[PDB]
Amino acid sequence: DIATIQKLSKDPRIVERVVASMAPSIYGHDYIKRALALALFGGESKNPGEKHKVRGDINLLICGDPGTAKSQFLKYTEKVAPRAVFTTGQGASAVGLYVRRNPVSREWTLEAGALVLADQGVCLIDEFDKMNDQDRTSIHEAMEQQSISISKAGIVTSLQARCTVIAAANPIGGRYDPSMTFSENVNLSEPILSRFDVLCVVKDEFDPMQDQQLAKFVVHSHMKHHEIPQDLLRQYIVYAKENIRPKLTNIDEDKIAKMYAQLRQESFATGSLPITVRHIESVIRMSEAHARMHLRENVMEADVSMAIRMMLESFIEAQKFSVMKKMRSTFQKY
Amino acid sequence: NQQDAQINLQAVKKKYKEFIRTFNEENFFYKYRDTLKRNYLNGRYFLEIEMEDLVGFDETLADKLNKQPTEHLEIFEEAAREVADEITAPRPEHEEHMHDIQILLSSNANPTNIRQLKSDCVSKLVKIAGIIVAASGISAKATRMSIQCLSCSTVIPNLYALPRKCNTEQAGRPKCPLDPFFIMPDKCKCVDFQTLKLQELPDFVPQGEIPRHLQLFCDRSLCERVVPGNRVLIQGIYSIRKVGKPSRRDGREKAVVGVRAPYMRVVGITVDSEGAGAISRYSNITSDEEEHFRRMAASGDIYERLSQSLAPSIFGSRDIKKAITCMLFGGSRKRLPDGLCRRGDINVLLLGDPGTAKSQLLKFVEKVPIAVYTSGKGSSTASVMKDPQTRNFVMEGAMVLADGGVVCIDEFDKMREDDRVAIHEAMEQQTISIAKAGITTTLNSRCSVLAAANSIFGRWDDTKGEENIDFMPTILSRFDMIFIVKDIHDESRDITLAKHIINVHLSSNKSAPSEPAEGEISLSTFKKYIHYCRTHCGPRLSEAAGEKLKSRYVLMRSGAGQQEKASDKRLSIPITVRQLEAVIRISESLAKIRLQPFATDEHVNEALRLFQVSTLDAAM
DNA sequence: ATCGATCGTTTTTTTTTTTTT
DNA sequence: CGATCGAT
Ligand SMILES: Nc1ncnc2c1ncn2[C@@H]1O[C@H](COP(=O)(O)OP(=O)(O)OP(=O)(O)O)[C@@H](O)[C@H]1O
Ligand SMILES: Nc1ncnc2c1ncn2[C@@H]1O[C@H](COP(=O)(O)OP(=O)(O)OP(=O)(O)O)[C@@H](O)[C@H]1O
Repeated sequence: DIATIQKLSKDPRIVERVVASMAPSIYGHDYIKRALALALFGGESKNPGEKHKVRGDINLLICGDPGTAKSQFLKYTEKVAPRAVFTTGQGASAVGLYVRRNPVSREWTLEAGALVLADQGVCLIDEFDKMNDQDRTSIHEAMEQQSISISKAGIVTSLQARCTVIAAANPIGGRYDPSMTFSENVNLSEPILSRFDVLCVVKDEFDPMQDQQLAKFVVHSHMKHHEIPQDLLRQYIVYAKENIRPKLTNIDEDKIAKMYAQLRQESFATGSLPITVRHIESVIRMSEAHARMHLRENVMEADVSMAIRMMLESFIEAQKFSVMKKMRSTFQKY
Repeated sequence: NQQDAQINLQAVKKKYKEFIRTFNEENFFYKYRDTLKRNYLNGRYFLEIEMEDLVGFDETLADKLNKQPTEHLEIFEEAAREVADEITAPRPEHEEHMHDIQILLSSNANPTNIRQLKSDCVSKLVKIAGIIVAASGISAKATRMSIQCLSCSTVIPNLYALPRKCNTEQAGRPKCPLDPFFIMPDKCKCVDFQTLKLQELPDFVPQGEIPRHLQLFCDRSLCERVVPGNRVLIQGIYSIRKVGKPSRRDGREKAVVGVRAPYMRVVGITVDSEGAGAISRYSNITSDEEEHFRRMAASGDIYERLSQSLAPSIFGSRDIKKAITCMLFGGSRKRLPDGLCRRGDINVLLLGDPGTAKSQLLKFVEKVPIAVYTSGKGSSTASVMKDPQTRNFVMEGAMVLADGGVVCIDEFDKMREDDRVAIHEAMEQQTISIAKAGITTTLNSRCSVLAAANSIFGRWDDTKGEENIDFMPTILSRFDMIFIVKDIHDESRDITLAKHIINVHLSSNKSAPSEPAEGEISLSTFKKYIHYCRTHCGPRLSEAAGEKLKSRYVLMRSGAGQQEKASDKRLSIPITVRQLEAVIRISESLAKIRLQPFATDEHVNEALRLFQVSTLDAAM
């Protein structure tokens, strides 16, 4: 009962069976389900010669509603995924609990954060967006340079921060804006805007049929008194991000340039909120993520085109009532 | 002397003694006699050795050498002096007196890791590779001495018991018992002692943890050998200082059973060759190297080739990069008999839209002789501690670790101003001052600095006028070449960035077809090249350069003032003495590269066009 | 068993710098 | 100031 993997793990329908074990909580919301599903085990170091170490990292973000269930989405991640720590918004001043090393004070206890304390894993945030700007400063390298570097003690040593990042914040403006622009929805400074990722949002409008469907599901959920189990896929992802080490090959990597141009030409000063050369490479992260969801190690148009599917949906998500830019632009792509 | 095995004599008797007389190849080089004698001639008192010569000689010693090296490696010393003192005789008349010597060891076996230096790996020879932090001063140690009580040079195996009987007993029956020992250091000796240090690697279980480290030891010639912040290859040995298991349990509530302490002593440190792993202070470089150097300096196609050395995976920013390396060489510390030590090293600014590879670039400028990187929230008040042994107030004082190196930082914007001012100042006079506790030691050190930043409001500030910095213009003062970073659009630029990095980002791509580019090679070479070229040439101007540069700065200030008047309000950067005082250092960097001492103004029209970027940046 | 001559015996301090919220 | 240790 160990080939539990390879009695099943190679079917074509298993693109979506992973979604059924994210959080068995929500009727809707396939998108973030799939996004966290891929990003829980995706990753590649691909250290080229002496330059740098690229990423075992991503920052998916959902800036939704103050009270749509978001903070519950996070916990099953921890209850399956191998590492963590719990932290909520309003952490330290981002310094952390800068010591000088003496046998006075009996060693003047020592640490610098928690990405120092949990690398190549997770450690949790909730309800961030109403926190000290003096932390939104501080965490703003470890995400991408994946490197720490300190001073201001008896020492200037340095240490490794290879991680990813939880998101869990809260919007401003009451609940959530219309399709009117996003930079107006929550106001974070210019040199933080740099990185960005899996852009989803719990925008709400009322359907009574769906209200009936899910509410049946809810009361059914409240009616349990006394495809995948959590019994297994835990180990699938241990295996998947530990042992197999995927790749890429030239198949269609020029198409990426036309779509980046589709950003820059359809989006200049309307929506295109400095989404530089990190999210593009996050394209690759999705593709490599997909093939490790397959234990493939290479791929054809499939995985990359799935990345294009999801991104095409999202960037239509976060526009104006004029909401169909890449939609009209990609019926030919689609 | 139990002549059965492990004997005191057999080794020294002939074996080690004759190994070297016997060590032979024609060409009549291949001994260690020549090296020994010619070392002696210049006061060296050592020589270098392998550990896989025994395979060249035998099959027994080495698997006995590893076991009790502490003895074998002094039998080596004795054999060394007796086999060399025969040659100290030109005839019997010019050994005025013999002398003591130190042996070395080396190999290419394999480096280990600190996580395994364990109870099995003890009293045993080894190899590792770590990095250096700091280590002590130079205290003392010796080997033997006499005492008036007995008048015998007190001979020891270990590097203390002092028994009862008097030995000034020839006093009649009125003897002097109870240990009356008068140490006679007229009759003692003296060797060195330095306590080297060792941190572990940056990839070998620091991951879910922190890195540990280790402290060290030396005797005679490996002081003045290692400056800290360096990458070592090592052969040492893992041994203790104290001893005991039974219920004499230590201290007050210490030592459940038997815990004694670690350390290592060195038997044959060497260094690293990460390209040029260890090329920082000494010179084992050879005439071929220097020919190579000067003949590339002779090459008049070296600078533009060097514009393409940091960006083999990066596109663009070439006018930006015509002086990103000129920072490294430094100009001239043209000091004068009065105070005016006009500013030696060089400093740079850069700031603009993210997504433009500032972090990786500064990581690389660290990569390519000596440097460090933190950024904000925190290298270096300077540090006045208080010694937990004896409680004295010593000064660790860490721009000291750029005492000729350079510095790079971003995150000047994102750290508060309680700690900017000592460093606001250092980089105009290079003298770290101190006045805090009972000490007035105006320290100093020649560091430069690289300054990246982040403007809040991005290119909005850069479109219209004065929101350039958020903090002050007095550090708009100290820097010469200052660079916007924008990401202005163009689809050609877009696609070209697209494939340019993907062809990078694909399959760990460019191993074979990378270096086949022209001459853009070996940052190792640049470590060596830099540590050379700065260490010799002390140029300064030619006459024809001075007038045109002078008139150019004149017109610079006139144009700044006219933009002040062409807007009826101050539209300028302050036309400082610092601007010329720095462009002089840009000329100096150029002449440092090509090694021609006297530099002409065509050499520096390049400088003119590069700081013109700063001029036309703060033009608005 | 008793006495005496043998052996070996040591402890005293208060305060300043940078750091974090 | 204490215990060891030797002989008487
Ligand atoms: N599909 C669902 N299944 C179960 N519970 C749901 C679902 N949708 C919404 N909820 C409920 O909505 C509530 C949302 O509150 P929660 O504890 O998630 O704080 P939050 O929504 O993260 O708010 P904030 O982050 O603004 O503090 C939860 O109690 C959750 O049970
Ligand atoms: N023009 C480019 N060509 C190739 N690679 C690039 C380019 N621009 C960025 N990259 C890659 O994108 C990443 C940029 O991250 P980096 O830490 O430089 O951000 P940054 O530009 O410093 O932004 P900030 O200054 O706000 O931190 C790097 O890993 C770099 O390799």
